[PDB]
Formats: sequence, structure tokens, C-alpha cells
Amino acid sequence: RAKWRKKRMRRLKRKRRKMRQRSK
Amino acid sequence: IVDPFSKKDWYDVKAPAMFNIRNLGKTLVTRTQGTKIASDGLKGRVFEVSLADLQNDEVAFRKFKLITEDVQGKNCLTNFHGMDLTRDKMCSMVKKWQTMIEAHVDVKTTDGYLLRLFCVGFTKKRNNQIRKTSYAQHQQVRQIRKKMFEIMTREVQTNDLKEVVNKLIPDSIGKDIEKACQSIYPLHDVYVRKVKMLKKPKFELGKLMELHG
Amino acid sequence: GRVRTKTVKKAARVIIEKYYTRLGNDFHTNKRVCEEIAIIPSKKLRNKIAGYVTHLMKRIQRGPVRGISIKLQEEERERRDNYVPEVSALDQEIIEVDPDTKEMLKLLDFGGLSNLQVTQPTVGMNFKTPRG
Amino acid sequence: PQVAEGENVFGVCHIFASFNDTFVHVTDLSGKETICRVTGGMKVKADRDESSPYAAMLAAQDVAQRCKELGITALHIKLRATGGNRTKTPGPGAQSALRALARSGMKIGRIEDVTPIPSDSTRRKGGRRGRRL
Amino acid sequence: TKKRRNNGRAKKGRGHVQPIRCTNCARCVPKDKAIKKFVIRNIVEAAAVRDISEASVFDSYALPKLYVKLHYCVSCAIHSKVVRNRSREARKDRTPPP
Amino acid sequence: QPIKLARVTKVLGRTGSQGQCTQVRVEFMDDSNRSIIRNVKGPVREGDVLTLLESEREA
RNA sequence: AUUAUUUCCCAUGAACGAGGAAUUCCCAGUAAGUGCGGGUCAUAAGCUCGCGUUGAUUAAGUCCCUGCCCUUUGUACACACCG
RNA sequence: GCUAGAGGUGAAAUUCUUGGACCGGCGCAAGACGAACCAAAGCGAAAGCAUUUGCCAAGAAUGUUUUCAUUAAUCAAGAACGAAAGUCGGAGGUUCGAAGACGAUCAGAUACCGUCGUAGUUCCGACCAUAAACGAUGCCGACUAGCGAUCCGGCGGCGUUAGACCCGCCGAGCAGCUUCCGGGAAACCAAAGUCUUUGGGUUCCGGGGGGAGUAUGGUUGCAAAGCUGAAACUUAAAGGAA
Ligand SMILES: [Zn+2]
Repeated sequence: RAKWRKKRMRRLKRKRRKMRQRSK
Repeated sequence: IVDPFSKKDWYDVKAPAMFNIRNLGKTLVTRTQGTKIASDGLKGRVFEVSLADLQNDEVAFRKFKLITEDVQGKNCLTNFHGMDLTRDKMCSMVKKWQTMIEAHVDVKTTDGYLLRLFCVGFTKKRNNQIRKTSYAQHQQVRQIRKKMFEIMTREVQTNDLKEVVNKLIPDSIGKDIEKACQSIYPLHDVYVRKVKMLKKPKFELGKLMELHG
Repeated sequence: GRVRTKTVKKAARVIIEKYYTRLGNDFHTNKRVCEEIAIIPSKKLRNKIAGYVTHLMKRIQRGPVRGISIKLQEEERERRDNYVPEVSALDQEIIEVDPDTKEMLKLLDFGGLSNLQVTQPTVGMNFKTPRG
Repeated sequence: PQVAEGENVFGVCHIFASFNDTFVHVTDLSGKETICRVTGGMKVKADRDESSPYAAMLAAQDVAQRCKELGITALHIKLRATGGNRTKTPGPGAQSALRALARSGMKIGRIEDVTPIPSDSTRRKGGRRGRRL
Repeated sequence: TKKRRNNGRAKKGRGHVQPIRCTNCARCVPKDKAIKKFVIRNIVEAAAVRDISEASVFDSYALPKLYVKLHYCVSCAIHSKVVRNRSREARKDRTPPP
Repeated sequence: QPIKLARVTKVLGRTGSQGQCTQVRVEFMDDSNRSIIRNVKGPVREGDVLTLLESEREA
């Protein structure tokens, strides 16, 4: 589904951000 | 274990003198045992009686609430407590392709009974009308509702409880509204759909017996 | 289950449209006519064809059949349709005319005629039917 | 009751007809005192048939003989259907219990529907997508 | 493909309408999209009207009726067979069945 | 109540799930009135005499 | 011919007292009973294909069930839902 | 008040009742909501908007032989508003109900179904600025058919009724239908027409399908996220209508 794929994307952006702030 | 209905007396229910049929029915209550007086269990019951079972031959879609106020020797004396139309009557008058004007006034009588009359009125389709809908404009509805506010208040604020019920057994308070609102927008089903009794004065045995004279 | 096939009905109509003068209301007479004027490879088919001819012959004597078209039958039935009353239905003693129709004739050369009788125009325009 | 020449002693029979059960509640004329109240569950073993029309027959025949023992010969009918925001249509035991009251030699008078209808209901049970059974 | 010109609802020149609940499943359905049906039936059906009339205390008492306005969602109105799927040309018929 | 005796006048059609009951308008023989409709089980034709045990309800 | 090919004689005399849930066939010379013939066949019918004999009950109806057919409808299927 | 069951379900159980649940009566309190009337009807820039009454300041249309006299149209930047959910701080929390628990169903349900129930739903203030925010159809203007209705205003006509109705016309608007106006890939569209017989004005915006509304940078926000927004690489189809 295009909405749950959008939800999986936002759950992935939130992980890439926290992984990027750890090494900031 | 013991049958509780063997300890109950059947009391008579008497309607006010406003109607011809006085004995509207019979009620039962537990005998005076200990401190539970049988009159205490009777002085708060409300009897919702149809107007057809009332005075002589009136309509059957109007109901009168009669609350028992004092018991005098195996017969309960009831007084006016309210009035309302039956469910099938109101649900049949509300048709489509027409507007309904509802009004309510909290106006007391000349003796102390604070009544809350509910009036309803539906726009009438003319005999030669080709239009399907009969809708009154907003300002026409306000003029019809203001006419109900004026007539309902005038009809009760100058009379007591005994005289306003004599105007409720026939649709007197509803017929004069239909005639007054005819110049604004003709109506066909104008009734006082409900009468709520908000506040009552102190109970007087002299006025109750006068109501059954 | 006594419905005739298109083979029985079509062959029966062609026999009538070509040999109407030889056929009648008797099956056994038409059974021998169809046997000669038509080469039918079967006897059961002949009895079905001749039996339906007898049925259609009973219909011709009462009126025209929507399948059979005979020239000598259609011309006579149209010739015998010439019926007229002793007096026409149009030339009436008096004629009711609406006042609006009277004004139309007034614009024409036929303003005042004795045959015209103006009727009272009905008041109230209640010609439309109520909606809903 | 002190009644003569078989004069009718009218009662009020509140019939709560739902899709899960059927109440046959006979009260006095005012509705305060209860004479007898028999439901569909009091007459059927399985709880799936508490609203069946057969259960309302037994619930109405049992309540009719109780009114015979107290001189109650006629009954006013007050039919309600679950009120509120739920279904406004009476359950299967509505007409079955009412016919069984007349079948039991009991008189009927002034039938009335008293289903409590809201001027506007609150948030009804079930999501915006409803019961997706 | 646009299956219906009115999009399955009687909303024209209007932004939003208040919703209602289907009688089968209490789901939010717009008031115009709702498949309404105003059913007027007697309290006593024909199978029992004979016994109730002969057991009445009045000489001539007409049995009342049940004025219920039913609302249906598109899904439940079709499972309950109150509306059927019509041909592509029959869908344009807006007259109630006789 | 007595056992009424009616005579079949018109056969309407077949009723029932499997078409076992025939819907027949059966009038009485004592008088021309009361042309009631009954459901009959078995082979029925116009002219049959039925033995109505109960003739109050139409059904 | 033993694992008895069939057949005859004497003896042996078992379950089975109309049969659960289910389920089959059938509308007139039909069901069913009854025997005969053909096929198989060196030996040969509890099978099957035919034949006559005796001869009914019920039904001349319905979509209720179970089967397919058609129309409408939906499809991202077209190797076509075993998609 | 009388009674042993009530609730719920396809069927049940969890749950409510060892007695006073459910039911009936008279009441009371709180918080929501504004049924039927209610419509392919109205209004508003959209979102959205329905009990009564009062108040506040706006608004289209119509009417006008009033006034001003081009003051206009569309719009980068910029700005107001913007359902629901969400966020923060107060008040309130009836119903409903994410989460969660438990009871069913199933091979398994962490789902559908049932009994509860947190946040939420309600109100006030401050954020958020996203919807299948849809008529999937920019705004302004002209022109090109017909018909019956409908909402508002105005106009003149039999008649009925005590303004209501009836019959037309004009302007404005929500729609409907019939048509070989024409258009289109077609469905369909009086506009989605007046288009190879191509140009009324103007804004935004699309360039095979994926990667991807992802990476990075900037910006906005308390946060969730909003706005702006790639490439490498991969692919011969993806897709529309019928
Ligand atoms: Zn539903």
C-alpha cells in the first residue's frame, strides 16, 4: 500500500536522523 | 417466600371535574406496615391517560398526565400534571417537503403553576399548488413562531390551571394560532404537542377538592 | 409441446400465399393439396404443414394474418373499407370556439361566422399536474 | 380488586423487544407497581433464543396467567425498541408476545410505541467504519 | 473511470455535510450519500392483526404504525438487498420502483 | 365451531417452497357469500368440495 | 483343480427380527417382483447387455436444497482464480 | 416497585447480578449532541455551516434615469484562513475510543467480533498547515442549442385564499435532461465546445516507468513533521479508456 509504504519511509527517516545525530 | 401481592390494597383513581369519566382506573399499593404509609407510595404516581378515555368522546392521540396529590378513603385524587401527543401522531404529522415551526414558552398561570407549552405547526400545501415543496422563509418562520409566543403566553397567563386544561381538551390554543398565522403562511397541523409543568405552588386541599366538585 | 418449427410455419405460409384458392378448412383436403403442390420428403412433415395450413385458413376467414400477404385479399379488404356516414362528422350545426381561437379567425377574413359559438373561458390556470 | 360485572381492570404491559432478549413487563396503570415481568431468558435454556418469537410466547403466556390471578383483564401496550442510538426496530419477540397476550384471553387497548428517541444521539458504539463483521 | 456523475451522493454546490450512522453497522456515512428508506409499518403485522382486533376493548380502534426512518451505508444496503446493482444504462433511472 | 363445507371455484396458483400447497379461492355452498381463499395440499381442480375445519382466518 | 473350476448327495445350521448419521434410482406396462437369452465360456454368472412375465403407490408441481445455463455487474485476471 | 437472571454473539465467553443486576416509576446531576423536518435545496474564499431568542459587524444577488470615471484582469515575492489527527498549557472528561488488557474465532490474530479502557474526543489560549483539501476539471471575458424544474430578487397577469397558491418574463445561482452544436483515445463533456480553418488575457504546473518526494543543503516547528529538492544506478514498458 502506498500509505503504509509512506509510513515505513517516515519510520526510516526518523532512524537515519537519530543515527546521524549520534555522530554529530 | 410469601406472596407480596396479598399485602396490597386496590385504590381507585379519580380524575378532576374537568372530565366526565372520573374513575379512570385502579392502582394498588402495599398496606400501611410499620412507617411505610400507603398514602406515601400513592402521592407521587403519574397516570398517563389518553384523552379518548377522558371526558366524553375526544381524540385518542392526546394524552393527559394526572399526578395523585391526596388519597381520601380508598380513592386517589389526581390533578393535572402534563399533556403530550402520542408517538404515532407526532411521527405522522412530520412529513417531507414542508417546514415545521416549533415554539415553547415558560409562562405561569394566574395561580402559580409554571407551565412549559410546546407548540408545533406545519406549512399547508394549497389545493391548487403545483409546487412539490411548501417551505416558509426564515423571516416567515420567525413571524409564525412569534405568533405562537404571543398566543400561547396570552392564553395561559390570564387563566388558572383549571381554565387552561379546558382549553387543552379541545385544540383551542392551537386553532387560534392556525388562524392567526394564516396571513403569514397557511398551516394545517397546529397543536400544543407537549405541556410541561415546571413549578407547582404549595399543595392546598381546598383547591384540590374544588377541582373535584 | 405442440409448437411448430419454422420449417412447418414458413412452408405453410408460402403455400397459402401461392395456393390460397385450393385450400380450405379440411385437413385431409389440404393434406392432398400440399402433397402435390409441394415436394415434401416426409409424410409427418406434410401432416404438420397441412395441419398448420388448416389452422391459418381458419384465421384468414376472420381477418388478415400478420404473416400471410395475399394481393387479392388485401385489395378487397381495403375496397370494402369504404364506409362513410350519411352526414359528415365535421359539418356541425354549432361549433364551440375558444375566445382566443375566435380572435385568430378575426385576424383572418373569417371574423364573424354564424357557425361559431364563443365559450366562456374558464378561470384558473390549473392545467399543469402537481409535482412529486 | 373490587370489580363488578367483569369490568376491565386495565394494566400497562411494557414490552421491551430487543434483538438479544424480549421483556414482558406488566405494571399497574401508573407504571410504578410491577405485577409480573417475564423475559425470554427465563423461558429458554440457550441464550441465543432469548429474542426468538417462541421465547416471547412463553414469556407472555406466563405473565398472562399471573394477571388473571389479580383481576387484571385488559392491558395497555407500551412497545419500545432499545431506544438510544441503537436499532429503533423492535426485535422478533414484539408481535409474538403481543399476540400471545390476546391468545390468552386477555383484553388489549391503546397500543403505543414508547421507544425513547433522542433529539440527537451521542457517539454511537462502533468506529466510523462500523461493525465490520 | 467515473462510474457516476453525482459520485454516488446527492451533493451539489456544497463543501461538507454532517454524517450519520448506518443501521446495520454504526459507521459514519454522509447524509446525502446515505441510502435512506422511510418505512411505515403497522405495530401488529397481518399474521396477528386478527387476534388483536377481536381482543380489543374498543368498538373501532385502528392499530398504530411505526414511523422509522432507516439509514443505510452503501455496503450494508446492498447486502440487505434494498438496492441492487443495475445495468450501465439502467443506473440513470432515478424513479423509485412501483 | 362447526366444520364448514366449501366448494372450489377457482384455482389461483401454487404456493410453498416446493409448490406443495395450492392457493385456491374456495366459496361456501350454504350461500354465495364468503368467497374465502384457502391453501390446499394435494391435487385440486375447479369443482372440488373442501372440508374446512376452521373457516375464520383466511391465510 | 491343492489355495476346495464348476456340479450332485448326506451332514454341519452362523450372523440376520427392516437396519444409525447419511444416501441412491424412478412418473406407466414405468418402479418393483419373477425367470429366460446373449456377451465372457474347454469348465462358467451373484456381473453386464437384452427379453418377456406379473404389475403398482405417488406426482401433471416448485427454486426450498443440490447441480449447471443465461442476463446484469465487478476485475490489476487473458497461461484466464489451478489466475 | 416486582423479580433471577441480564449484557453480548454466527454460537459463546470475559463482564454485570448471591441477591437487588436487567425492567418499570418519580426525580436529580454532569458532559456531549441538535434527530425526524433535511432536499442532487441554501450560504461561505475554501475548510466548513442546522434548537430558541437577543446582540455584533459583515455579504452576494436584485432594484436604480444615484455617484466616481478606467480606478481594471491575473499574479513572483509576501500574507490571511485552512477538516481530521497530532503538539503544549488550563478547564472538563457523558458517550465513544488509538494504545493496552481480557474474552472469542483461527493452524497462527499481535486482526476482523465481544467486554473494558489510556491518550483522544469537549472547552479556552498558543502551535501545526497537511487530506481522494475532488467537480481528481485555475481565474476573468466573449460567443455557440432546446426543455422542464429549482433558490433569491424584481416585474405584470385570470382566478382562489387570509402574504399563500396559480401563469409568464428578466437578472443571479445549485443542478437535471434531450440533441449528430462541436470536441475527445474513449468513457463522457452546453463545456472538457468555438483547435493543423492552430494566437482574448494571465498564473501555477507536466516531459517513459523506477530510484524518490529518497540523499544532501537551506528554511519552518516544542515535537511530529512542513516547504524547497538531487544524482548514481536500474528498466521496455508503466499507464489511460474501451
Ligand atoms: Zn452499514
